[PDB]
Amino acid sequence: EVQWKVVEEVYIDPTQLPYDHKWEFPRNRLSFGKTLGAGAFGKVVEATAYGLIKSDAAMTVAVKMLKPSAHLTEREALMSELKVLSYLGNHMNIVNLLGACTIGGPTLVITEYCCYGDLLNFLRRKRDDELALDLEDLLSFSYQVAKGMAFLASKNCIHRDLAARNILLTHGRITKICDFGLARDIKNDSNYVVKGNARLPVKWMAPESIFNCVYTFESDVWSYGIFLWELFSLGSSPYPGMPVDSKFYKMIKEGFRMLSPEHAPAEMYDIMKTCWDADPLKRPTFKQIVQLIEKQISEST
Ligand SMILES: Cn1cc(-c2ccc(CNc3cc(-c4cnc5cc(OCCCN6CCCC6)ccn45)ncn3)cc2)cn1
Repeated sequence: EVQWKVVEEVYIDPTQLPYDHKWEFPRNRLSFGKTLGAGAFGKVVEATAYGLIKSDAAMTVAVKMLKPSAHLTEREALMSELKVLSYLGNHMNIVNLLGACTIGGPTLVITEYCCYGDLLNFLRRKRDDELALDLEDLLSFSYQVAKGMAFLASKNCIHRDLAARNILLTHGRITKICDFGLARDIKNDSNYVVKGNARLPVKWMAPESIFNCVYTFESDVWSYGIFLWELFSLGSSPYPGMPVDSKFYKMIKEGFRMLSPEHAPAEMYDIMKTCWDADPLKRPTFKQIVQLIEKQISEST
């Protein structure tokens, strides 16, 4: 199933969205490289596309595709993902669609290549790129993820898996929102727990998504709060030493929340606390979050 939801300004069926043939690119002008990320059914591979944006210029791109082991329903879901990406349009703070190969073979989704890879591994390596990481970087990543999230919300799009492992970093320390989806081995990632029917990122999920399967723009805002916690603790897994079980669900239902990370400015922990409000209607919108971090950046400067 396609994970990203698009709501009517009622859910829009992604198969009903259009595929603009302006994105069509010939497969024989792609030269594949190393695998950047891989799951059981899909992968993201680095590639050199020849004459994609500029007429004759070669450029590094990332290709989303499936492995030969993928069934028909997955190939359809990749086409549906390409239509959502095409519908979303362009924004600085998302991993943008550059082209696609849908004729004469399997679907290949061509997007921007972000040289630093995922933010979670970037933050983890910066514990204990040659350059050091400071508070000015973390505040900028918070600001850019929020702009990217408010862009998605403006397109009536609920991401449903916002976490540091789905945020890429590129030249200039620009954070772009992504979703590895089938390009990650969730069968071997302890952040996705088995619900008996599927593997979910429970520690990033709002109470109403765990208890009622309700994913709203507000639930996404909860996940952003968990992301801020991850980011300001330099890649620490949420709720340390607390396994996802009956005890975890009880405290979450009761109103238990994580403690402020060490590197978090007080105004930033208040942002987390408001994203974690039990009542979704009392949580800030991404548009309100952007204005808050804009104020925090000017106070710093
Ligand atoms: C709702 N909503 C969906 C999206 C969305 C969904 C799907 C997509 C598809 N596109 C991609 C692209 C990339 C990608 C691009 N560049 C890299 C570079 C990478 O690594 C390099 C660094 C290695 N390290 C260097 C030292 C050793 C390791 C890894 C991954 N990517 N990953 C995944 N999907 C796009 C957007 C956005 N919003």
